[PDB]
Amino acid sequence: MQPYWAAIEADIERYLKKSITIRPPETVFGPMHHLTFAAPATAASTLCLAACELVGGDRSQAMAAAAAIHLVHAAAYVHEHLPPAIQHKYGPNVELLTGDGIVPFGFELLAGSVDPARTDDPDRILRVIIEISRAGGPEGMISGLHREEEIVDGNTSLDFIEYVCKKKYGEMHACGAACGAILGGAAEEEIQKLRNFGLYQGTLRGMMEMKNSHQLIDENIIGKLKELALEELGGFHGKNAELMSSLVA
Amino acid sequence: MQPYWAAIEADIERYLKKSITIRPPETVFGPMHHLTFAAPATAASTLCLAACELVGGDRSQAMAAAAAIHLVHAAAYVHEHLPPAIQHKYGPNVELLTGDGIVPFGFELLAGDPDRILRVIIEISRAGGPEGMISGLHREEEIVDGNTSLDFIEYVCKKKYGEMHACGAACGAILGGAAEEEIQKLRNFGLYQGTLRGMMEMKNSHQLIDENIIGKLKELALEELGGFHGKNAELMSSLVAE
Amino acid sequence: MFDFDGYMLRKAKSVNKALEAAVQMKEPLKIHESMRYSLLAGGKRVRPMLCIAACELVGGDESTAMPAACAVEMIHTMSLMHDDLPCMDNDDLRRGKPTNHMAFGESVAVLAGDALLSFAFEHVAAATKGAPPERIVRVLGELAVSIGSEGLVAGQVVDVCSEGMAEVGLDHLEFIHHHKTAALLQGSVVLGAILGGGKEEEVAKLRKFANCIGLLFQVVDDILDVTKSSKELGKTAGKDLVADKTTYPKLIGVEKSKEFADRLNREAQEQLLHFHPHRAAPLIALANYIAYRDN
Amino acid sequence: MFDFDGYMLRKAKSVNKALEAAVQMKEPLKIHESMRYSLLAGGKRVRPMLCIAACELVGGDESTAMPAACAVEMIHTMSLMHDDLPCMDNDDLRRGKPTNHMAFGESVAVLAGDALLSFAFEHVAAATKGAPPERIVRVLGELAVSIGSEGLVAGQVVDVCSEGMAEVGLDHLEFIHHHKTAALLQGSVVLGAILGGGKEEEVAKLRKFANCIGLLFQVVDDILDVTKKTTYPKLIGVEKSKEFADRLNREAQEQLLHFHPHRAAPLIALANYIAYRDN
Ligand SMILES: C=C(C)CCOP(=O)(O)OP(=O)(O)O
Ligand SMILES: CC(C)=CCSP(=O)(O)OP(=O)(O)O
Ligand SMILES: CC(C)=CCSP(=O)(O)OP(=O)(O)O
Ligand SMILES: [Mg+2]
Ligand SMILES: [Mg+2]
Ligand SMILES: [Mg+2]
Ligand SMILES: [Mg+2]
Repeated sequence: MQPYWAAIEADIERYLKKSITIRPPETVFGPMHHLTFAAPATAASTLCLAACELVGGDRSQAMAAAAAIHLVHAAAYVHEHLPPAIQHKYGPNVELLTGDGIVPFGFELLAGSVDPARTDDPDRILRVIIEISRAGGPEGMISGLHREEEIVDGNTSLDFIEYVCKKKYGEMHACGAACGAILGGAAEEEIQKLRNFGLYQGTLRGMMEMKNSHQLIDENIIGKLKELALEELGGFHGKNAELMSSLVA
Repeated sequence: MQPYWAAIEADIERYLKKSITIRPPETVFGPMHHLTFAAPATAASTLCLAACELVGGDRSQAMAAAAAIHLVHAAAYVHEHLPPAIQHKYGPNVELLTGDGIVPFGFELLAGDPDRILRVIIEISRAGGPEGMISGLHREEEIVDGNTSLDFIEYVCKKKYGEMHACGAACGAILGGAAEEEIQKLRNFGLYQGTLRGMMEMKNSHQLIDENIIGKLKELALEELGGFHGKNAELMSSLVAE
Repeated sequence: MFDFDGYMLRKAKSVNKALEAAVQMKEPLKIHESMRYSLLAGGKRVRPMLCIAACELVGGDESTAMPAACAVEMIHTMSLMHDDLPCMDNDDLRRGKPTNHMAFGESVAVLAGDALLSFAFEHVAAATKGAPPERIVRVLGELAVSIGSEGLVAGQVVDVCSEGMAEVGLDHLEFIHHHKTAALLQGSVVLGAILGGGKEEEVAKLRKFANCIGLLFQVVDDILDVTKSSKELGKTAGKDLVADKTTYPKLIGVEKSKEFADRLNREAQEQLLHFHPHRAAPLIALANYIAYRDN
Repeated sequence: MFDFDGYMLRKAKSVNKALEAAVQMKEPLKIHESMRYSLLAGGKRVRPMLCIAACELVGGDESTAMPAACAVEMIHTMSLMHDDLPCMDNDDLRRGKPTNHMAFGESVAVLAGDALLSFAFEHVAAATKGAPPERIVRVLGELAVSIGSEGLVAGQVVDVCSEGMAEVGLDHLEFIHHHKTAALLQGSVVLGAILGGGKEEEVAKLRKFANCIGLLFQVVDDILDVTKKTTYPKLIGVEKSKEFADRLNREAQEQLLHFHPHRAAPLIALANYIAYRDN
């Protein structure tokens, strides 16, 4: 619960720091390092490691994906935050470019994590690069960031807002869980279930990020989503098999 | 146009007349009859009969589907013209309701072998639904005469005409008993041919549609027709060529 | 003893869950948001419930009837969306909220309505399980016939054109209500009985049944339009008091209309004697509810 | 070779056909419309051609390298869509026509660009046929290396932070040109070369070829500007810049010596072209 989920985030951050070394030219790696760890963590990364271990995989098998996922998320975060709305350590131009350096670095980490002594690595990695690129592409995350700008604080329906959160956060979390199951060696039914769970978990999650502003927070939407989420976990019976149900608290 | 297509278009008219006869109450069947033929002829309807004839089957097997496709088109047409942008023969409420009655009649003709009819109802219903022709009607309300790109306009045409044509070709290949690989080829042919027809007619509006867009859709269509042969294959090709 | 409220509560709950899962938000967002705004607004769900009850009455099970049940509730909803439009009745309240067109525009409202009708056919066709293709095709046909020019629509068009006749006979007012309200309730009951495996004789009895409650439903809708306030009904009430529409509370009065609703009910229930009272209890309760509801 | 212009024309055409098919108009319409606006604006397509050329050079066929070919053009496209943004170079035009954010707005242009960047990986990864998985993954890695913090982006970032610093030495100028131009040409040749089945030794020669002609391009543009800040002429003179160009061109071509002459010809043709342009 508290300790397990925290150790996951700490492992993900420890992998990132080891991977992104501030070295010359600091004008490039300084902002790349700063912006990667200034973005809030995304449960999508966490879910990736959790799902890999849930199916019998070793945590190290999904670390590169978990990291790729946080990086796509961070780039997205930086880009939605410019305009000069507030004070930023790095100027708008270096933030945008760095967002463009963070995404490919995610793929580099993944391609570079193929162990040639492991014969099942290429196929599983190729498939995950496809998942992450789709989830953070024009039919996923990007769809949500775009539609989000149509939301008028107190004059937008709940149906539309949930759609924005399914695209903005749900697609990514579904990705996270599925990639975790794939890298863990899970069979298709397992992967599908975990994907679906992730989809609802992420949508619910995003729904809470929305609360703050458009306070119209309906407990029914929260019940329909958590309910659907849990109705997907029918097969995995245990703690981790029923722990996932902890964020939904 | 061409007499082969005018001939097939006319067999469909005869069947629609044969099926929709004015009778009491006439305040219902008059508008139904009138509005069915007030809608322009759609090639989505004749493609069905053709695609079916191109794969060994006889058009008499795809007639009901061809008719349904037309009626689905009629209803959409009626609806995209409620106001009196002009002087209609019937009031906005009778037109509105007649469209609502046209579509079910298309399904009624089909319901009246059953594994393919089921598959066709799914095709037509999906093509006339929120994710097909209606997405096109909806997005079209946005096209500003000289402020809208060709990319956006081609899209609306793909949704408004393309999907119904792709669907016509598909239902025809399905009804003639063609194989999956063939249905897809024909479905794609319809898709492009229909998008093409939409561009021709959208040309009348703002004349900025270069022959490059037209050649692309043309080329994409015939490429899909590769693999087919015979008289009927060239007749099918004259739908985009000529 | 049969608890009708607990029955209607779980069946409505089950139908609203399938409706919500059947019509999801997706591009084009406005079309879908408008489809959902009216569909999940909050109707009594009499039609799908009748569909499911008829299915379970002949041996079938809810899951086979659910897609069809949602389909009649979709077409029912779109027929109301269009009915409220400025060129039809121009109403401003429906299912407790502003009418669709007031919230999305006449264009989207019209479109969303059309999408519901179309999708109803897709859904039943592609999602129904526990019935062979022939059954499905057949059901789709009854659905078609009940809402088209020999069904719902005919009733609604003869209703807007017969909005002038001040000499309407009980045969012109009969035609109106049977087509614009009975035909869909007939389709709802029939759809479920066929998908339930029912035999021709049973289906025929039930059709005759739906007929009586179908006319009963309308007769009662006209009384509610003359005795209840718009807030209460959740929709715009009263415009049948002025407009020269063909209603029962006019050509015979409200009290004689009530009386009539009473005969209609008894007749419907007398059709149900075809079945064992134990299995007929749900449809018997739905028939009363249709009779004594307050909205 | 013969008709080098006709060869380039055929490659761009075939590539323009694959790009159009890969990035279709779809919901959300403004994001796809924006992607297509800058991706299909037509151009020379030297990057896709370098990828294809490199594939057939080592024995592969165009078909196999096509998705990767479109990928590098996608990348090139979004790097330009972003370079024009208000916070960057803030330009209203590019190739005589309005920049992406001028017709779609800043927000959409930023996001359209991001879409092209991630779709490039999705497309190479899921559409490449005729190659084992470890081969396509290896190529995704190479693409990622050539466009990130040690490739394109670095060039773009070091350029952005060096515009108020008038005094800049040769080493600094070569860093920017290498990363901002060569890095993506190198990635293009190495994706083709590896998808075509080439050997490590063949891939390594090609990597040198790309680096030589990418730099060659920047030195020649500096020579023509003066024979029509910091430039090769201002640092070492036109005389030297030209010596350097000829040396860059010779070394590039020396790399193609042990390849079949016929397959190598288009590439050799491309080096001379860049080397002897008149504009
Ligand atoms: C009287 C007719 C034909 C329609 C209104 O019916 P309903 O009363 O069934 O309305 P809802 O419950 O669905 O809201
Ligand atoms: C019968 C159909 C399709 C719609 C309603 S007829 P009506 O206007 O009498 O009913 P409403 O008051 O609008 O509910
Ligand atoms: C070549 C790359 C990566 C970016 C644009 S370079 P630039 O802004 O110096 O010049 P242009 O706008 O390409 O004319
Ligand atoms: Mg009304
Ligand atoms: Mg009423
Ligand atoms: Mg620049
Ligand atoms: Mg520039």
